Amino acid sequence: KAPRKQL
Amino acid sequence: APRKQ
Amino acid sequence: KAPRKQL
Amino acid sequence: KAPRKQL
Amino acid sequence: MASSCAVQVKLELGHRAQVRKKPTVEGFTHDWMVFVRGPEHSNIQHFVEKVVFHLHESFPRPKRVCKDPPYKVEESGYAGFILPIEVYFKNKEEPRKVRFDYDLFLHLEGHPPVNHLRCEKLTFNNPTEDFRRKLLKA
Amino acid sequence: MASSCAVQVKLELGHRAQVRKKPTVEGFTHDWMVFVRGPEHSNIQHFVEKVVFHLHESFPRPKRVCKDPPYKVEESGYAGFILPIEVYFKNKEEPRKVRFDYDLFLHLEGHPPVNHLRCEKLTFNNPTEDFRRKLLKA
Amino acid sequence: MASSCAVQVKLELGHRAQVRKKPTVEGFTHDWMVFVRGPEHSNIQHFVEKVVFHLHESFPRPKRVCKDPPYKVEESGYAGFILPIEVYFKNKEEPRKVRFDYDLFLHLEGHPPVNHLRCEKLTFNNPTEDFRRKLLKA
Amino acid sequence: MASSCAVQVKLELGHRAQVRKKPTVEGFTHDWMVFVRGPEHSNIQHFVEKVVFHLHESFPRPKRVCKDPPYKVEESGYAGFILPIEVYFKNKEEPRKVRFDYDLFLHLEGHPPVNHLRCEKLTFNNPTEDFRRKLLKA
Ligand SMILES: [Cu+2]
Ligand SMILES: [Cu+2]
Ligand SMILES: [Cu+2]
Repeated sequence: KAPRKQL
Repeated sequence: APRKQ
Repeated sequence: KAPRKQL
Repeated sequence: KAPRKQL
Repeated sequence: MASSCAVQVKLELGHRAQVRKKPTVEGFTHDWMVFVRGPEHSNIQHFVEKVVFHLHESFPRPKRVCKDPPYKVEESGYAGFILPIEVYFKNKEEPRKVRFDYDLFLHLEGHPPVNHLRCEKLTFNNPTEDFRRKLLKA
Repeated sequence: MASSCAVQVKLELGHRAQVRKKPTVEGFTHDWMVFVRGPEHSNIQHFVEKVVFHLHESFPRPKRVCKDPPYKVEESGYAGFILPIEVYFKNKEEPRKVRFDYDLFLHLEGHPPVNHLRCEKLTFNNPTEDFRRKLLKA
Repeated sequence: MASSCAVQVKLELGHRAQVRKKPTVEGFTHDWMVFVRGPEHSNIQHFVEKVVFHLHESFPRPKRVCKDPPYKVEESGYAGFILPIEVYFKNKEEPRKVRFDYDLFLHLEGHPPVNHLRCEKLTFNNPTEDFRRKLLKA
Repeated sequence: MASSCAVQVKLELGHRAQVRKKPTVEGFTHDWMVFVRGPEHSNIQHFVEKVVFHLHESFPRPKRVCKDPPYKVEESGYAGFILPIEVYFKNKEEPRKVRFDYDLFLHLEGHPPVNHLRCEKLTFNNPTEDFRRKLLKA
């Protein structure tokens, strides 16, 4: 997407 | 020394 | 208007 | 280590 | 952004406090005068709209407003107190005013008179160029 | 006065240094590229007149001049060196330029390529009004 | 007091993030490295005791601790995240640490690799002169 | 770099100018006192070696030197003048001295007495370990 991690 | 305060 | 010497 | 331009 | 203008001006708040020769009709022991001024020579008139002195409730018209220099109030009293002072700028954005809580303190009888000076720095972050022009004319 | 504008702009100095697959015939081993730009995609072109890269004497036309973005130099070489960079402003008053001694260093053939970044903050004290809006457009 | 020292040190936070030519056996698309360093020719080891990188939960040993320079972490992954970095100081007084929320972002395949630099200014007010010398040794 | 200590001390420059009636043998209408001290009664004796008041040429020994506290000059005169004050510090390094152009003004009879105060801030960039130990004790 850039993709990001879950928080 | 006097203060009203 | 006052006594100020001067340089 | 690494090459340089001499001055 | 990211770029930034930071305009700094200097202000001076202070007060005198003498004992009279003899107390008033109401038996006021002291004479005092508090002020807000620029440093020599300046002229804060360019960016300052009005200064508001908040005297104690025991004063008639305790809210004294000076919108032209000199920014001062002359009075007689018996005691000292905390005096909130508000400086309003010729500004259309925040901050439109700054508040100082000035300690207008008195000294006792048989003691030297009062002459206190308190210097304050003001920092405006990215002001408009019109207000900046005012701040820089000071 | 006492009043002052302190405008701060940000600059990025950096360079890439890759080892060629096959050396050039002239014999050069590396390919590098050195640049000057604003961080986070700032258009420094607003206040930057031109950027001048001073290469080593070994290079033909060692004085490279970019007066339009991107402000960068691409070459091929065999060694690293100190590369004086000069950034000229749309100033009219001192300082008209700023100089950095940039270390254009190279890595060895068995080591990973160079991707170096260097940050520089510029501070202009009491600039003119026209130069200010240029600085703040970045 | 009235007197005060403000000791200023420069810190640099940055990260490189490259797409792998072929993903790892676990399916990781990216190669990245994150670091904390000082500017140019300055050793921050003089006043830095340790640097702690707090990786995302997915990473094993998410709490990585660097005791000596270089203060870096190199890993492989599939996504970016917020990486809390704590820089511990060699003083016995407050503050012994500073915290930054570093944005360790990646770029997609078919985009240029990531090379990001972020500079941070640290201001220590009235430190002990023992701790102060280390700050100045950098 | 950095490597940056900025040490700040505050000074208070002021003067009283009391009118005297009747005038003296020599025709001195007034008698005044000018001084240099630290705010909130801080012992500037620690970082100040001596203060030198430069009176007008009319005075005998125009160059007046206070090497011990208080740093004051009491005298009688007929006129006001710009009074150069030089503050010498207990440093072995530049700057060895600071100079202010103090305005010693007087009011006529029928106008309130003089009790003037002036703020001056001094910033020393990167002092030695010695001297700094004095400035903060001041
Ligand atoms: Cu990006
Ligand atoms: Cu006092
Ligand atoms: Cu006055």
